[PDB]
Amino acid sequence: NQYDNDVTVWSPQGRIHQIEYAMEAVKQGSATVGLKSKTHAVLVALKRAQSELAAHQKKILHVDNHIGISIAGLTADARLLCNFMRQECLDSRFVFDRPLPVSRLVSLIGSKTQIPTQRYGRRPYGVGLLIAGYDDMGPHIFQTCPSANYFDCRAMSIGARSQSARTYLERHMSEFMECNLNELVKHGLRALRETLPAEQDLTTKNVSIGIVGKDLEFTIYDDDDVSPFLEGLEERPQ
Amino acid sequence: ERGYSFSLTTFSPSGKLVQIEYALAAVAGGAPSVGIKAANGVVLATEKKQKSILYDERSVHKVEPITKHIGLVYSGMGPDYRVLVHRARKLAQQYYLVYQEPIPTAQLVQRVASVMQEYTQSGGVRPFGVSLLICGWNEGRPYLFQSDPSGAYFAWKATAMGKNYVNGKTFLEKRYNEDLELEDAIHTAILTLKESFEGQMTEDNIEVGICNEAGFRRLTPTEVKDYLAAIA
Amino acid sequence: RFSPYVFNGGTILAIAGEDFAIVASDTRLSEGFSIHTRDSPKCYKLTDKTVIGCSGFHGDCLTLTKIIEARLKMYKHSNNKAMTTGAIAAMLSTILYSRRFFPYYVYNIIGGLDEEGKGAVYSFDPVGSYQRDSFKAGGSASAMLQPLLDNQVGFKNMQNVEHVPLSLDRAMRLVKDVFISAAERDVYTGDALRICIVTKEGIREETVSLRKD
Amino acid sequence: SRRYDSRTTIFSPEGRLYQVEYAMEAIGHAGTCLGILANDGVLLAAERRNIHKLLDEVFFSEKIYKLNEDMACSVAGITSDANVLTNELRLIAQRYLLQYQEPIPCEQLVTALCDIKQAYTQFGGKRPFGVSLLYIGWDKHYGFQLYQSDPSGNYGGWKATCIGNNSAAAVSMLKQDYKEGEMTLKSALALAIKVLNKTMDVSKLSAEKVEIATLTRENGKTVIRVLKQKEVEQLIKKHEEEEAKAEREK
Amino acid sequence: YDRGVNTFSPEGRLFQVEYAIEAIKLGSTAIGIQTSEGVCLAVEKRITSPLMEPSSIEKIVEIDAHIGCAMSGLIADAKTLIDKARVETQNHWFTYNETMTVESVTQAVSNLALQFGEEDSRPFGVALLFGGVDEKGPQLFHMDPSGTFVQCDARAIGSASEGAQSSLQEVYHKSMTLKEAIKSSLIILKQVMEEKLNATNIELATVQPGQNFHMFTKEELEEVIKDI
Amino acid sequence: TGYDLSASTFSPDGRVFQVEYAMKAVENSSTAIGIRCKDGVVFGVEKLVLSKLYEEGSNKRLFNVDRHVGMAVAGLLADARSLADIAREEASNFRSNFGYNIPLKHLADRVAMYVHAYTLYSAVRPFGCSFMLGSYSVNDGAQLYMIDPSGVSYGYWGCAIGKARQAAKTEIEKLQMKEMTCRDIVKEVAKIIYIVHDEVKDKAFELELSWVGELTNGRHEIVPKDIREEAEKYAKESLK
Amino acid sequence: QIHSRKMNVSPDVNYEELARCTDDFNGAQCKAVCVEAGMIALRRGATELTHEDYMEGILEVQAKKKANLQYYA
Amino acid sequence: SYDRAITVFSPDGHLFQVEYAQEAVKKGSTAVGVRGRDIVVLGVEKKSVAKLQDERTVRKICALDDNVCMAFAGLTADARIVINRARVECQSHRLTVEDPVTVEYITRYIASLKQRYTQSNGRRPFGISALIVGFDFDGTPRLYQTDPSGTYHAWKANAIGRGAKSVREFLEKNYTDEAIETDDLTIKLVIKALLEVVQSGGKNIELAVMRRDQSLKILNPEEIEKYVAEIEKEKEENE
Repeated sequence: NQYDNDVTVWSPQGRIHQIEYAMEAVKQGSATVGLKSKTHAVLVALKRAQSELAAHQKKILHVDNHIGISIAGLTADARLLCNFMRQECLDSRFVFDRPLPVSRLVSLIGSKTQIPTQRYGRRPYGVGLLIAGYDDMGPHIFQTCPSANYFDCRAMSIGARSQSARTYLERHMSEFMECNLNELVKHGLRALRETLPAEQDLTTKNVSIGIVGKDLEFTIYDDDDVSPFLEGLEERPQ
Repeated sequence: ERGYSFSLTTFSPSGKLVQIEYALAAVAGGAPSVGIKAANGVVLATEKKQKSILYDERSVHKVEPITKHIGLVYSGMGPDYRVLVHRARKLAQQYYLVYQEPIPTAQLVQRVASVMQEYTQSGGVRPFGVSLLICGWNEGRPYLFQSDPSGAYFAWKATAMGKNYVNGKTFLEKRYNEDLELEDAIHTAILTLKESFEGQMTEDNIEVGICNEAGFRRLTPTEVKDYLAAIA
Repeated sequence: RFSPYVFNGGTILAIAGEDFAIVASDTRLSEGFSIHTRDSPKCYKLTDKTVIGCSGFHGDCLTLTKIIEARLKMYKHSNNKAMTTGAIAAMLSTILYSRRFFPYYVYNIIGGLDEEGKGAVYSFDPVGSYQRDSFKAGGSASAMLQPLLDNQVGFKNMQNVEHVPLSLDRAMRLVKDVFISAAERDVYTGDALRICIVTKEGIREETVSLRKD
Repeated sequence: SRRYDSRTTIFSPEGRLYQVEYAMEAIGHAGTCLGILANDGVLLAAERRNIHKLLDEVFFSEKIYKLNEDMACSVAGITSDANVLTNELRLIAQRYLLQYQEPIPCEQLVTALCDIKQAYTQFGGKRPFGVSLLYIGWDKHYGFQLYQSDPSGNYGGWKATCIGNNSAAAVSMLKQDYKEGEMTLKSALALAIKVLNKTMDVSKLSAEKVEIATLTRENGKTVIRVLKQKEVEQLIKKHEEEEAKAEREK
Repeated sequence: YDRGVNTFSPEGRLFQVEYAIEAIKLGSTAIGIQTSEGVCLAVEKRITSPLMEPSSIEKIVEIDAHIGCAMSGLIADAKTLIDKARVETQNHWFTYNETMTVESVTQAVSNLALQFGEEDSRPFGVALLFGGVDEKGPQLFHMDPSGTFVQCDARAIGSASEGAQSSLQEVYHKSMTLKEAIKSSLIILKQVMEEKLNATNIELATVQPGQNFHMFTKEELEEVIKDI
Repeated sequence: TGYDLSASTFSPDGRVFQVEYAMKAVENSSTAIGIRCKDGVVFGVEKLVLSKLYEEGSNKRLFNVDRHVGMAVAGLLADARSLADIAREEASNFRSNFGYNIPLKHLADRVAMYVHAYTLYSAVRPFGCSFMLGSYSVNDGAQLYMIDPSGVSYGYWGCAIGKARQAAKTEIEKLQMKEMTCRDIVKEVAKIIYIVHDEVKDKAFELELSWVGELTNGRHEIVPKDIREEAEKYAKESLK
Repeated sequence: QIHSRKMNVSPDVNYEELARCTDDFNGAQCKAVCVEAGMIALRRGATELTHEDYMEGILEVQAKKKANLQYYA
Repeated sequence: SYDRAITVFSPDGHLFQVEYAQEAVKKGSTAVGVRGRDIVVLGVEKKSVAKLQDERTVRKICALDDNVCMAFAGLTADARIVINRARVECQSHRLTVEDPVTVEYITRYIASLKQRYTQSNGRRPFGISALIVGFDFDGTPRLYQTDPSGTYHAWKANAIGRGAKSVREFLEKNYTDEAIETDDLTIKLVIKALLEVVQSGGKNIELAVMRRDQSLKILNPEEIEKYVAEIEKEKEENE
């Protein structure tokens, strides 16, 4: 494994393994799910804790009046790209006196994370961004990767065991486009109730939801304005 | 350029500069040369073989002036030789700017040796594979200065460098003396160059420059062809 | 030669009440002996409880407003809460001193509520001092307005005149009267008077015209 | 770009520094000096490493470098690194004179050079200076002095010095023939002649292979005497007659 | 076999940060407990020699007049961060006339918990417990070398943190008082330390909305210990 | 061993193994071809659906560098975006300094020198991209270039980049260039891309077609692909 | 699907999920997945399989080396 | 410059060069120091001199101020650098605040320099360990030691250099309060501790004291000879 030391080294199979290792670092976060309607974009994550007494590590953080990001992985690189995110938002908010469209912001994110992935002696940013926003042409649900190969989707899910989430999202992607906020959000947390083993779920203690609306500013909720959202559910099957 | 700056030059376990020993070996694998100081002038002479019969003898020059009275040859690799020649050029003109006087040869050898020594300390770079033979007629007494890849320098009455420098040096110890003229210096120099070269030595296989107190002079293939009558 | 400054003028008033902070300002933006417009409100709504007014050189007013809004958003995205009034005052003093050796030609008045729910007006100078006063009038018509507020609000220089707390609609007729009376003699007082009222329930605005001279 | 890196600074896991000792074992070869301070003067001794018959000796100098008016230094090690050091040292002492207009005292000169050497021992991976070197000199505060530079940056004043590996037995000889301040300038020269006669294995000490320079105290001159060869010859003849007188005891 | 120091793992994590989380474990223990009356905190000094003068070892240092701290393991890497954290809190009170809350302090610290690199060196080797009383009541905060900062209600660190967390979750609940939590901490201390518990081993630091500043001089510790 | 590590080292037989490994990095990407006609250049990129994985409109490899030049990248994607940003910046400098539209030769040479300059050293890796560049001008005609990971940049009539590389140019060479307007070449490239790269490992795929020439009056934009829908009505007639 | 033939699979197991989460495996590692899923079901003693058994078999075949990585997200 | 990190953590939680550069301290000369209540005393053992040369340049005890005193172990060159920087820092403190420089400040400076020196890009850690003895305002004798880690750490008596375990074991069974009653006895206590250390011929016993209202006095090695003589007399009086 003498080719698996640095970012600079191409493999004899062409797969630079520092990126694969950063991908595996993304795979060890918490589960999270983001999905959009035609008018509302909702991203839902799952919190975890180090012990019983400690509080839960928060995931959904604010960026701007219409942009909010999810996260998975490391937190130092998370806050680094977070600070860059608020800075690049308020720069154009200063200069052009308009809100940024999301696509050019995520292009700037990819161009930011390219340089530590090509030179020597820098790490790829272990980061798990799921970005929800509003330009003039409606909601966008993007995801990133440490390879800076940003995607636009209609529903993604990254983190630990997030593949069953994708299976749930496939059999309801036809139903997603039409509905209003309430059943949309509860479809997102039904993705979350299948990203978990069948005997501990979301008892107002681990979930957070961030909605952006055409008249609604991006807003985070945690357990208590989520207790209205958690009723209106049934049990898991036998 | 990248932030490394680390010297690849490390002492041995014994205490030896392996890259300088190897650079001395790379000097020893080069073309032979000889240079002789003989009371009125200094003679330098090299051994310049074309590989084929195709090559031209008017393009590349071994004997090279540094000022109007200072000659300089080598025994090593031309690609490093031209670089440090150009450095010595630029360096001599700063002295002539400062003092408005032609630089003495000892001061050249001081500064060039300082450059070469300072460059073998410097990081991520190999030493030069070049040994010089610098000469000139400064303040009456002419001089002759050999340097080496290790940064050191000496002062010779007659010496050689290249292939069979040991054999040429044993010829020099027997042949040379204290007092000769420029012609006898050319005679013993072409003799010791004829010690190690191939049988056909013409106006182009050698390339000879002299020094007078009236200034440096680089001889032509005309007088070189004039000289190898009753050769060596 | 090229002169880097110009006097656009304007008149900003503030009155700190028991539970309200009224900030009003004319909307004429002029230059020399001309009129550029008759609608340009000097007031700016920073938070739900803070309104700032900026008169003087107009470009520095716009720049300063945008920088203050940016740093407000920075404080919000760092500390999960909006700034107070005195925090904005300290930050603005640091900003106004941070271009000391090429100064802003800007008078500044911040009105708003404190955290106890009381009125607080923080005045300023172009170079960066500030103080917590009950009422200030900044801009060209400052000298036409300060002694009258000393007479009515401050109750100064009178005898056997008791101290009544300043109510709301009394302050409103005060603001309307002082802008009419100052617009009679001033050349920079606008037409549109933009009155901003900060209560414990939000921000109210009100537009009252004047003589169109 | 890091697998090529030579790591000439990190400690060794035996417990000492690694490259430092090998610079010391690079000191140990090609060199042999000493001096004898024992009043009215101080001297230096030196061995010709290039004693070949085809040199010029036209420099009016050798191993000695008169670095100021009142200080010289003997070299041992790789020569041209020491030229880098002598240039920098001479320039240091001259900038001091520029700064104060009073000549430079010998210990802050030594500590300046020691800080330069330790500056390349401490940080980077740069190759250390493989040069130890001596110091003779004069001041206003102590008189004649002797100092011993080391590639670590450590120094130390002596009264009878030593660099080269051939001269450890010379330090044994300097102790066995130790004097308490007796340099009439003929006793110290005969002792130095005796030391270099015994320690170098060159039979009978040809005077072309040696070098002796002295430094005496004059009121307005502070002369440095890089002495010529004839007095060395008659000094050798004096010492060989005294060895013949000394072996009449058998 | 020396790789680049900014290499992730085949499994995913990193290397050097993981080795920092290992390097915490050799350090001395510490126990802090959030209570609504105020935040209490305790530590062990690990006195080695009698020649070692005991009152000079710092474990609880002072960040603000109302923000406390405790360090672990390596002392001096912690000293740099303590100095800088103080500087940044002073910058906040200066440019804002108000108190930098403890979460904002720890965000300012874990912004450069990992800026370790070759340009623009190693990761730091200290675990920190942060307390104090901001406007959000009492707060108890815990960071790590990896910058993964979280709130903890009563976190125990370092070498004896396994049984400390376990026996702490045995005794802890939400409506504790101050002095009960103090003796509840030092019981755990003299179950996890090695030497006899006396006047010179441990030191407390309690900050309250009523007892306004963290103040803890000697020999009330004597009165607390003889209450066991 | 030892000689596959750095991008600075040579081999005992004289080649750089980093550049070779980067060349066959682009070998796994999807097949993207291009071809010019006598008054324009037509691009086309095979994009693959797995099941859902996105929305009809993410990460489109048909970039658009200048007003008359766009990319048709294939390979590692983020590196292709960075190279496209550099190309936009270079056309910006040229437009800002000399005041007219960039000739495609100069653009290709500047980009080739940047890619070659990233191959020279050990601090950086070589690029993992291979992309296409098309243009049109009234005084220059149609020009189609192609830049490998090494930095060798020269011109073609047709090319192909991806998994299927020969088998995509087997029938490029059966077209001709003088007699075609580009409106035939649109459905020609369309029917061949639907022909090549069978359904075997990937199930659903999706087509993009970029399009520049005289018919766009010198502009470069994506086709109204939904308009005239010219692939599929012949592509389903291309299975027999 | 081939190697699950002789084992009694409970027919609520989507192989598409398994194949889309088994990244960069060979056929032998897939056989290892299926057999170790059978034995993980045999740990709890249940007779026929379950999808979670396949998930944990994939987690066993991946061969993590942790060392207790828990502190993320 | 040199963009590299020399000192990496271990796989088991160490800094190799901080813990390992203590070995260079462990293989240096021994030096003890105690504080009495009014007179402070310290000194080094094992000069291991050539007995026939100069000795004014090998002095291992120097001062930074008229108030503070030095000692060290390990290799001497890093001590020379650290002492030069410490002199500059204490005098620059005198530039500002008009007090005499407190000892706690200069120890924090030395330890802070040492830690930011170990932290930085490719700088080899200082393999020394200093002793900083001084008596600041209101006459309070205090003494701190350093470490290659950079932990200023106040003691009551010293244990560094070669065989420091033996010396601290003697100070352990010699912690008598009676020993710091008579200044002369404290001097004799240092002499007896260093006598329970190396040859102690009365040649390599270099000791210097400060009576906290004066400067440092280096003692002439005839007084130390009479100190050793009366120590041997008391040792004979023990039988």
